[PDB]
Amino acid sequence: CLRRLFTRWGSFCVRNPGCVIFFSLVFITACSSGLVFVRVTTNPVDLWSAPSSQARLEKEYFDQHFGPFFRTEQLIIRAPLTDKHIYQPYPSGADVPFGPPLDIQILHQVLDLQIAIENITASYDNETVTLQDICLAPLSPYNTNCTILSVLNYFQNSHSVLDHKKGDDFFVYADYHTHFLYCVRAPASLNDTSLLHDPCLGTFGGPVFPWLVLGGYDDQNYNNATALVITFPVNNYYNDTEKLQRAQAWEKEFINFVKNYKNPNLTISFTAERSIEDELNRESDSDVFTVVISYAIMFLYISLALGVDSKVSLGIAGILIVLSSVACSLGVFSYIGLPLTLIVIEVIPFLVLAVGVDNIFILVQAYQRDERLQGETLDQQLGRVLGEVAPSMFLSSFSETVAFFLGALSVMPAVHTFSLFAGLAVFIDFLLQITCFVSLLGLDIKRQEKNRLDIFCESCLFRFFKNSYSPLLLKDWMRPIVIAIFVGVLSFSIAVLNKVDIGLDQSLSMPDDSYMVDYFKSISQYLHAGPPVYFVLEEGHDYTSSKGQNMVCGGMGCNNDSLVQQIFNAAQLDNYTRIGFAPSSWIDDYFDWVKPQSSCCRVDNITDQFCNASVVDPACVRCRPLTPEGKQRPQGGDFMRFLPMFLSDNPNPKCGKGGHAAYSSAVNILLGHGTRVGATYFMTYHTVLQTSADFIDALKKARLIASNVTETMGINGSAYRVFPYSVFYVFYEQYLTIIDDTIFNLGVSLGAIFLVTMVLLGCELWSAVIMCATIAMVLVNMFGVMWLWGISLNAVSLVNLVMSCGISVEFCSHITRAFTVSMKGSRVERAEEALAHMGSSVFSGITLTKFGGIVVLAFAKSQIFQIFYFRMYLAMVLLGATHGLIFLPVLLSYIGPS
Ligand SMILES: *[C@@H]1O[C@H](CO)[C@@H](O[C@@H]2O[C@H](CO)[C@@H](O[C@H]3O[C@H](CO)[C@@H](O)[C@H](O)[C@@H]3O)[C@H](O)[C@H]2NC(C)=O)[C@H](O)[C@H]1NC(C)=O
Ligand SMILES: *[C@@H]1O[C@H](CO)[C@@H](O[C@@H]2O[C@H](CO)[C@@H](O[C@H]3O[C@H](CO)[C@@H](O)[C@H](O)[C@@H]3O)[C@H](O)[C@H]2NC(C)=O)[C@H](O)[C@H]1NC(C)=O
Ligand SMILES: *[C@@H]1O[C@H](CO)[C@@H](O[C@@H]2O[C@H](CO)[C@@H](O)[C@H](O)[C@H]2NC(C)=O)[C@H](O)[C@H]1NC(C)=O
Ligand SMILES: *[C@@H]1O[C@H](CO)[C@@H](O)[C@H](O)[C@H]1NC(C)=O
Ligand SMILES: *[C@@H]1O[C@H](CO)[C@@H](O)[C@H](O)[C@H]1NC(C)=O
Ligand SMILES: *[C@@H]1O[C@H](CO)[C@@H](O)[C@H](O)[C@H]1NC(C)=O
Ligand SMILES: *[C@@H]1O[C@H](CO)[C@@H](O)[C@H](O)[C@H]1NC(C)=O
Ligand SMILES: *[C@@H]1O[C@H](CO)[C@@H](O)[C@H](O)[C@H]1NC(C)=O
Ligand SMILES: *[C@@H]1O[C@H](CO)[C@@H](O)[C@H](O)[C@H]1NC(C)=O
Ligand SMILES: *[C@@H]1O[C@H](CO)[C@@H](O)[C@H](O)[C@H]1NC(C)=O
Ligand SMILES: *[C@@H]1O[C@H](CO)[C@@H](O)[C@H](O)[C@H]1NC(C)=O
Repeated sequence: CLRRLFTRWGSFCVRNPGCVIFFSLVFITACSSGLVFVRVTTNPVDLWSAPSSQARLEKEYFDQHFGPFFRTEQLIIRAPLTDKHIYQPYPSGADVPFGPPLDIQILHQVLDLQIAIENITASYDNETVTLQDICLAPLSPYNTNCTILSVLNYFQNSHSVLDHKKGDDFFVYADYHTHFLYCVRAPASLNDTSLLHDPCLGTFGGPVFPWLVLGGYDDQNYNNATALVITFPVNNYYNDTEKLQRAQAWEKEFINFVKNYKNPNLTISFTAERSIEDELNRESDSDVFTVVISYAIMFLYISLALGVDSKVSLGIAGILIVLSSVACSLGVFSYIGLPLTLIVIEVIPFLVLAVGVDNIFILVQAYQRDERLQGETLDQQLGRVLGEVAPSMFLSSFSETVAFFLGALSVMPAVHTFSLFAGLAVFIDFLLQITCFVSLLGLDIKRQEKNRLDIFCESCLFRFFKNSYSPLLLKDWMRPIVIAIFVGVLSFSIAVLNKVDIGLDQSLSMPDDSYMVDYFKSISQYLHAGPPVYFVLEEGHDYTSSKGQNMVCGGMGCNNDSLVQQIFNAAQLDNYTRIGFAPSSWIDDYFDWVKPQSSCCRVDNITDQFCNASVVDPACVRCRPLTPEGKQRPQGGDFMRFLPMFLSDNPNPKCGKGGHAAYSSAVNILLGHGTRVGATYFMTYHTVLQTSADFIDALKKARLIASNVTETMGINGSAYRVFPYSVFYVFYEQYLTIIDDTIFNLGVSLGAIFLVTMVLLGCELWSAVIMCATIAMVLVNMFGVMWLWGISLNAVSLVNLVMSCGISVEFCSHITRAFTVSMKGSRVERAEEALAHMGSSVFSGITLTKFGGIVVLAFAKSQIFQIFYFRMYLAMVLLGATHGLIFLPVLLSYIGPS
């Protein structure tokens, strides 16, 4: 029935093209104003997760816990121009070798670099900002020393303390070797056992553990460390931009300072937590010219290869109609308020250009092959061609729009934002193609009929060769061979289906030969500990009874399966349960603080005030009596009576490290009638983690210790849990269920494609099943290609897969319709008619995107662009072409109905 409205509409547009072009331009500039209005695009690193996800919400809770995770400005450092040197102690019999950067002079130089960074000045708001302004100092205003995890903090970042040398002027009883080999064994002691009782604490960033500062060593022999680590953590507020961009300005200042540091005895490696965003922005800028020149080639082909009489202005007009559809959909979607990811900016114009050029060429070459008959007015020729061809363009474009508009049902944000734009852009494309471009075609027909230079204003060469191609490869000679080869290759891709990869390799996602590739190679080469993991026991636990404490605490007196104990046992088998070390426990150190034996806690005679551990007043008595009931862990109120005193005491040589030092932010204290210990974390670290697989494993198993511990706890219903949080849990959680999301997405596509292209084709089941079955072949073979060229299954590749099928509809759909409706007496005859009539046009929506999908590789060296976008575009152009224009005519010659 569509042929009546299509025909009288073609005659209407041919009649009065002014109304058509004018109105359609009111539409075009109407929607395209939202492009200039909102224009908002999203680039925050939240692009790889949907809100209200598991890891996303857990990130919220940890963002009330200790707030945001700090930004890490790190330096992996080493000395190439020094050798080992051996320490022979006096006089006890043993020997300890010392690695290359363990030489004292190299340590001195590293301290010079460290002090050079310690006062680095950046200017924000025409003001002054140092590292002291942005670093996180735990203690304030007492001891605002910046947290710096370097080995030199064993000597308090001071040369005069590094050059202690107990011993007469011949023998050495204790030098830096000794203090080092004692601190890396008890790095929270304030008194060395021998050397003038030097402290192993630091300019307090904290008790410096040797995994955060030493690398390349072996097996608890820290004395052979081949590369030191200097970690400046800096506060990283998420809900504030003044302080954030302050820290970022200082970070690029740091990056430039390290890029320009002359020291022939050192080989550095560095990273500020703004390095990856800045280096990705830098990365996707070298190949923009190459994309533009690709589009230049494609537009040129569209201008010349249509049909000094040719269709140049026509091709330019169709190009502008496609771009008007793109900017129209972008305009309306920005109007309503929609972020516009870069993936969309890359995938959308290629798609809308392929579909638009396909419909354009179908219509134009549909008129060119057509011969009028006697009294044919332009209404009754171009309305006839429009009624003859428009059902195919409408079938394809409509199935595509309904399969892309339906792709945005999933939760993955990239494919969401993409598929919306895809749907509306293809629909507006078809509308500006059936309304405006028809009245644009009749006018070039008039121009060519009046004989005025078509640049200044039978069946050509290829219809011949298609007519020669069909019978040779459609005879019963070839007819089985095609099913043989395509079913065989299909089975091959089914074989390498389960053996395909997942994730983004860190070093390849960077412009090779940046300052970041060296960092990744040298953290795989040296470092011994990954990003910290915080084990959050949510608010609501007791913490104030022997039962409640035995559920949580570790070591002596507490249960076998408590939180700390389970984290520690999992730290034993660190190469499986990705968790590296024992957990920094707040309650375990609190119990070793209020000890009546260790004089760390003393309260006044009546005033009940905490007594500074260095005080001297005979009125502070025991916080807990040494009565056998007293010399015990504080159950009940006494707990809350002394916990805030612990979370205030700063390090004292007559006591420990104090609670303010490390656990002041690790323990939330809610003053609600009258004191409680809600929402506390236990911190440890995360082994290696040098590939996407490693990250996924760490996520799985850390959450496994989570649910596992929460099981061993007496949970009243499900109130609170014990979840783990690291920096990366939000980004590598898509891969936790990408396959279920792939299967679904593509699946829904092949459903929509199946529904429309079956009801649109006269409720004919077999035409659909054959067509979208061939498209399923396209996608499975596409996964085989993914295996062969080694591309991954992330959000980008999945988006390009959905779009890949949506573009395969443009190959198989037109042929399927052209065969389904025809009155030839044979299956083979209708196959030749369909393939010759439509295949000659479809192979002009192919050659342009191939000749662009060649220059795409030509000048673009970005590994992500060359491996993902180029090889996939190529894969779906060649794969789709060969599956719609080679196999499908054979499968239809076999099972195509009559
Ligand atoms: C990394 O450091 C390890 C520190 O323990 C070290 O083991 C130690 O190796 C030295 C080698 O000089 C042994 O010193 C030995 O020197 C005399 C020289 O004749 C030998 O006869 C003896 O074996 C003597 O022990 C240390 O004794 C040894 N330390 C211990 C506790 O056994 C590793 O060899 C170092 N490895 C690397 C790759 O650097
Ligand atoms: C998990 O893997 C770790 C490395 O991936 C591994 O450390 C490596 O293994 C041991 C240290 O335990 C050292 O191998 C050493 O074995 C004996 C002592 O048991 C000594 O003769 C030598 O020190 C020998 O080299 C490796 O040097 C060490 N590698 C590095 C880079 O430090 C862990 O031990 C593994 N943990 C478990 C629980 O298996
Ligand atoms: C925080 O660090 C500074 C230096 O970074 C410490 O200053 C040192 O003070 C003691 C004197 O009592 C000596 O080690 C040196 O005179 C200083 N060292 C340097 C490098 O200047 C300061 O004491 C630290 N603050 C606390 C509370 O420990
Ligand atoms: C920064 O401070 C250090 C001492 O902490 C000093 O040696 C250096 O000259 C200072 N640099 C600038 C630019 O102020
Ligand atoms: C900052 O302000 C001062 C005077 O207020 C001016 O002299 C200086 O040029 C400003 N800084 C920059 C970078 O323009
Ligand atoms: C601990 O170190 C200090 C140095 O400040 C020293 O005075 C004190 O005697 C040391 N303690 C012991 C028990 O040696
Ligand atoms: C390290 O380099 C400095 C200057 O670059 C030089 O004075 C010193 O001698 C060097 N030390 C070694 C061990 O090469
Ligand atoms: C803790 O001890 C019990 C015996 O009381 C034992 O059965 C259980 O396996 C232990 N837990 C772990 C994690 O080994
Ligand atoms: C502290 O108070 C008690 C009250 O029983 C008193 O006996 C004691 O003398 C007081 N402390 C001093 C140093 O006087
Ligand atoms: C006790 O400690 C605080 C800070 O730790 C310090 O300011 C105070 O002076 C100390 N007590 C005395 C009596 O000095
Ligand atoms: C959790 O794993 C531990 C092994 O460490 C075991 O004691 C406990 O039974 C597990 N929880 C459940 C619900 O199986």
